[PDB]
Amino acid sequence: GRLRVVVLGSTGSIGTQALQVIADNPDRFEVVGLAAGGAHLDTLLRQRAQTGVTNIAVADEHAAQRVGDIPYHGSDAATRLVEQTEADVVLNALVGALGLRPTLAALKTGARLALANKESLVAGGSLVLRAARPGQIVPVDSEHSALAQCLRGGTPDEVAKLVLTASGGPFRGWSAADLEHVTPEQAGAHPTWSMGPMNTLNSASLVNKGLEVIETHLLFGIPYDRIDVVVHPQSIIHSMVTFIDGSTIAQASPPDMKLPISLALGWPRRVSGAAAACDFHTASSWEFEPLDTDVFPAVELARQAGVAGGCMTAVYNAANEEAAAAFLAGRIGFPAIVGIIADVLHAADQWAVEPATVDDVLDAQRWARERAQRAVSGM
Amino acid sequence: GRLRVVVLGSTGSIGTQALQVIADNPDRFEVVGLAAGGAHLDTLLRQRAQTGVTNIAVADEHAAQRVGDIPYHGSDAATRLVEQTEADVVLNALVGALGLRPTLAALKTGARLALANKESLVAGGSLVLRAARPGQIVPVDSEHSALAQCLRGGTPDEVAKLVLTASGGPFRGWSAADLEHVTPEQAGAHPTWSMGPMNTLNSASLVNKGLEVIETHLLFGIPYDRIDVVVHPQSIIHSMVTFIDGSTIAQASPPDMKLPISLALGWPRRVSGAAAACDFHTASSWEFEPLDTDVFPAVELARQAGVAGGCMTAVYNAANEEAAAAFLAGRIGFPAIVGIIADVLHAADQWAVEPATVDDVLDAQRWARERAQRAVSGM
Repeated sequence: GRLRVVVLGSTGSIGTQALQVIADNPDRFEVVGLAAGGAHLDTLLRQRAQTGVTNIAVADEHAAQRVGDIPYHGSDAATRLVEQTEADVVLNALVGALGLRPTLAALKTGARLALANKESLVAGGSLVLRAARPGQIVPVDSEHSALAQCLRGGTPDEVAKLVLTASGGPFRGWSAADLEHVTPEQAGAHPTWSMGPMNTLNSASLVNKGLEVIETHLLFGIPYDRIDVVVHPQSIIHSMVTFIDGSTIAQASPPDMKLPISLALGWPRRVSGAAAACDFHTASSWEFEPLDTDVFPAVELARQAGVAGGCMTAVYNAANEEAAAAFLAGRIGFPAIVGIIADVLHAADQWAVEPATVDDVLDAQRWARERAQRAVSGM
Repeated sequence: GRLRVVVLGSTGSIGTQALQVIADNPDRFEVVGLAAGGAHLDTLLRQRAQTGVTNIAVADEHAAQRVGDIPYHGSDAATRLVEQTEADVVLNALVGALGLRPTLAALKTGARLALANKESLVAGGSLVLRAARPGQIVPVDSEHSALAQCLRGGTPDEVAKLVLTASGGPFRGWSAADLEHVTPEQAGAHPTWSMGPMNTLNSASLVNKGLEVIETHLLFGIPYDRIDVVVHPQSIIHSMVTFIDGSTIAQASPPDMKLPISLALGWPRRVSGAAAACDFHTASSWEFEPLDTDVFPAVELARQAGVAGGCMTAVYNAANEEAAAAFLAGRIGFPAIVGIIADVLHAADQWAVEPATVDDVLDAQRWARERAQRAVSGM
């Protein structure tokens, strides 16, 4: 029947798309809570008005006064909302380290976690996994959503390889020399999704694919050496699974996040009309090419951090946040993005120990941000 | 555990490939019976020697004496073998009307029917369906095998469309005028599979795709207006399913019938190492284009016979057998192949009644062969 959904990060692109899927399907879903940072308030006010949901969390205190009548405000508003709201699904679409505590709180309640927040897995690692039951986390990322669907093609013992697709970004087929004089607006050219400057940048530097590889390992328990990345410029195939008999099962759709959002909210039940399907009435082609790992080391670096274990993938993510920002702020070169991540990881051998608590993870990320900051300061 | 398999049509390409899969996997499968027509005897003798299976059916009487010590020979040898052999799976890879009685006998025993024989469904229609339990028939055809795998992607009520792929054949993108002066060896040019002159011809005239559309309807209970055909020259994607949310799930592999054979024998359990998987270490492309139904009417004609129901699909198949042979024997033109099928169907309104018995189906096919023969005689 109808599922009660807490929407964390409601004003971002995933949050607003989720609310649209919810509004179109009132028999399947109802919103019971909203959390937002506070950066966008005209949006949050409209969502309050349209849904009638007054059970809202706003992190920013000044934003919280400006909107008025907000029950959860300040530091851990989102966590408190999740702790005190009865729900069937928590959609965690918060950005950054802010998402980890709401994730653990959400898992403690027994609800399904529709996970969009990368930090939860990439930084939380085993902490989050230990907190979750089998099937409790359902991925919202289009690649992981595609994998979950393709995995219906057999039992776990029959999986040979998971194959993630990457667009290649705007610099697909460029030499390392070419990348040396890449500018912020070159990087943020023709984006597949519409989720902001940082996100489009991570697609260009292939760090997004690196983070997804890490999450694939954690979500599906497949070793890093059985997780492939292929470049697929059309971004129509969203991932594939190759099975032990030689069969490959692929998921394909015109890019539209409403599809994986709807599936994550409603899992295992599909949502009629969520997105447009591939249309075969006009000729088209789906192209595949190997990733040039020499020019784009981000994915191999992700594998190195993943295999190292412990707090290393938290270090990889934290270092990218500082390094990628520094590039957008005209302060370092494009190649130096992954360059800095490597330098930080190479210095991070103390963080190869598994974290015991959330504070351990936050300390590692604190360390990595500072170390990356220091590295940026020398350029 | 280990499954007892009766292999009907053991000397043809599907039969010999199935025996190879069986020999490679003695923990999964054992041969308990072999049926062959009698055209190839050196092969049948080698199979007797290697498997030690003396439980053999040979249709041809003269062949049966020549080989020696054959327990089932003559008219309904294959049917008798199936009736009297204890098995878990019957692989029906017989060609033509000869396969229908063994199919019904196989279903009566309770065994899984790994169905390669097109005549069973295309001609048998509702007779065969009424004889089968849910899940009892498992398709061997690479398109139907692909569909069965993709259908794991949701429940039946979530299916929107089934999409079969067709190579387009050697005359893909040719005008109707171009097809008028097509010769037998032009038609049998560069075949995807290796199953004889008739089979390669049916791929060129698109009658093979027409028969597969009919079988798709009967196997999966999807209406003809939700069964699409797309042309896909690489023949790597073997079919797709589009679901109601907009997601498409596709099955892909380098052409090799050992994959679907192995899956049909072992369903639902995959068979490690059956075939090579797609390799993404070298650039490639998968192309899609609409089928030109004006130039290639065979699929639309199949839909017309399928919707008409009763013995009409049996008529479509019987008329093609006579008409396609007549083309290979230098007696009619390429366009006249589907031309004759249309003329026979248009005259076949008495066969729109459902068949009650096997003899009804055989009478319809007898009628259609004669009518097609008469039509050929006037060219």
